[PDB]
Amino acid sequence: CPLMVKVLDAVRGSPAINVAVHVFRKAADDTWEPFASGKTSESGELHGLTTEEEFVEGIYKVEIDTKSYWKALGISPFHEHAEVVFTANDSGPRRYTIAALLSPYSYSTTAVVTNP
Amino acid sequence: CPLMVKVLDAVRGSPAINVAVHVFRKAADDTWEPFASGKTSESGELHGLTTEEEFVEGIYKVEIDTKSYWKALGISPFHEHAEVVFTANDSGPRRYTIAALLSPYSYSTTAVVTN
Amino acid sequence: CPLMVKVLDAVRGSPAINVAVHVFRKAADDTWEPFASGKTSESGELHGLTTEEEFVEGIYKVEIDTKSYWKALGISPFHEHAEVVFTANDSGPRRYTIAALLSPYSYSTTAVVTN
Amino acid sequence: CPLMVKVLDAVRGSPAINVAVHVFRKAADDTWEPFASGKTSESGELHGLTTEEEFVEGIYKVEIDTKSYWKALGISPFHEHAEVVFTANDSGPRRYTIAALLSPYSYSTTAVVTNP
Ligand SMILES: Oc1c(I)cc(-c2nc3cccc(Cl)c3o2)cc1I
Ligand SMILES: Oc1c(I)cc(-c2nc3cccc(Cl)c3o2)cc1I
Repeated sequence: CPLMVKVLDAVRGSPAINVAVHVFRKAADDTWEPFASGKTSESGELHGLTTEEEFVEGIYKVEIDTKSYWKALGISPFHEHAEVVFTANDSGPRRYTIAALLSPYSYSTTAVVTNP
Repeated sequence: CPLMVKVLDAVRGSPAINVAVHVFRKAADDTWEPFASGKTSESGELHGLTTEEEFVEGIYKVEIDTKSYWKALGISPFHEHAEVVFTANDSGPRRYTIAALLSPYSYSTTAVVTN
Repeated sequence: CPLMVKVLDAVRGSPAINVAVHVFRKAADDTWEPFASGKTSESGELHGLTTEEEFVEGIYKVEIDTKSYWKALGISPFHEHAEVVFTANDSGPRRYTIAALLSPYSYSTTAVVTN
Repeated sequence: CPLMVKVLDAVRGSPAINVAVHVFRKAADDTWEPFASGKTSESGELHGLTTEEEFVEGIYKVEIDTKSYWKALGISPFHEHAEVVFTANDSGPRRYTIAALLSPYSYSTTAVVTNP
């Protein structure tokens, strides 16, 4: 699995479950093309977005639908979404974990990048 | 001043100076139109981006050019930029400060919304 | 003013007001001796804790009473407090700002060290 | 496993390996008593600190030796350590993950708390 996402909730001290995530890849014509999407599991994790073959070099955007998450919990949050934009596989194939820690008016994100 | 940005460096423990910041407002066709930009000051702050009259309700995006900042420091970054996207609302407090704390492979952002 | 503290609330998007803050300096016997304290202001800031003459090199601890803050808001917190422990050094910049961004089950802290 | 720690490095985008961690429990006499210690693995994780039987209610301090970590990487960091202090098992037994994301002049921490 070369691209996985993990989302945590800093209010409840839990995984952030059922969070929608959309991944896009920047095209030759400089638009964002749909790449993959899914929702986080009970563990806050989203696996199985892509494959090593399909996940070629490029600029990727991971959009995490944080606003829907908070509204379902009764909270009107600040952000529309959290977006993580990065170049992938520029130094050969890597495995990427995109982590995000959510609060109503804040988020933090980090990457864990490993060499297969 | 209804919209301020503050950028800090978690590696050096300092303001993040000379970081380019672009603000966009979402148009009716759902594209992003340029709205304001500047470079952070010696204190990591960017003031004067807009005015109360111009900063009407809507969806805005603040894009912070983190990659160029790290590159200037000789350090390999992960992200192309940090994007903060939010709705401006007239119901709440009048002043938005968008703060970002930068590391090469990570950033944290918060909003401080006051009167 | 060589030591400032700023505390922000990641739930409300605001300064964290009326948060108790205690500073301690590590003694030769390795116990913590009280040094300064106060409550954050309406802007989430606490100034005037010490002076340049008093703030000599050594190990200091800044304890932020996060639990009482959340309790006052009716929200169950995880931590008893947030502790920031560091060495003050004369070689570097003169002004330390300890910033903390608070959530019920999480906090982030950074140092901004300037002239 | 009722108490585990995970440490990540926000400079390198990797686990924080070989990080020393000391856990203390507040005694009846209000001192900090040693409870358990270990080091993070290649995955940035520390498991096996304690057992469900031993991990009774109390106030616990997890001290993560961040300064040694950064100095080994050639960096002179701000903090002496990162300390996470919390009451455990007050609403019955729980499993706790203490996560920390490290930078030279900053850290973030969160808890993931689950009911067995
Ligand atoms: O004036 C200030 C403002 I506004 C914000 C910060 C701040 N400290 C942070 C620590 C972690 C994450 C984030 Cl976003 C943070 O923002 C500090 C100062 I000084
Ligand atoms: O398995 C994981 C666990 I548990 C925690 C995180 C985590 N990502 C963070 C980003 C910012 C701040 C903090 Cl404390 C974070 O904690 C990541 C993974 I992968």
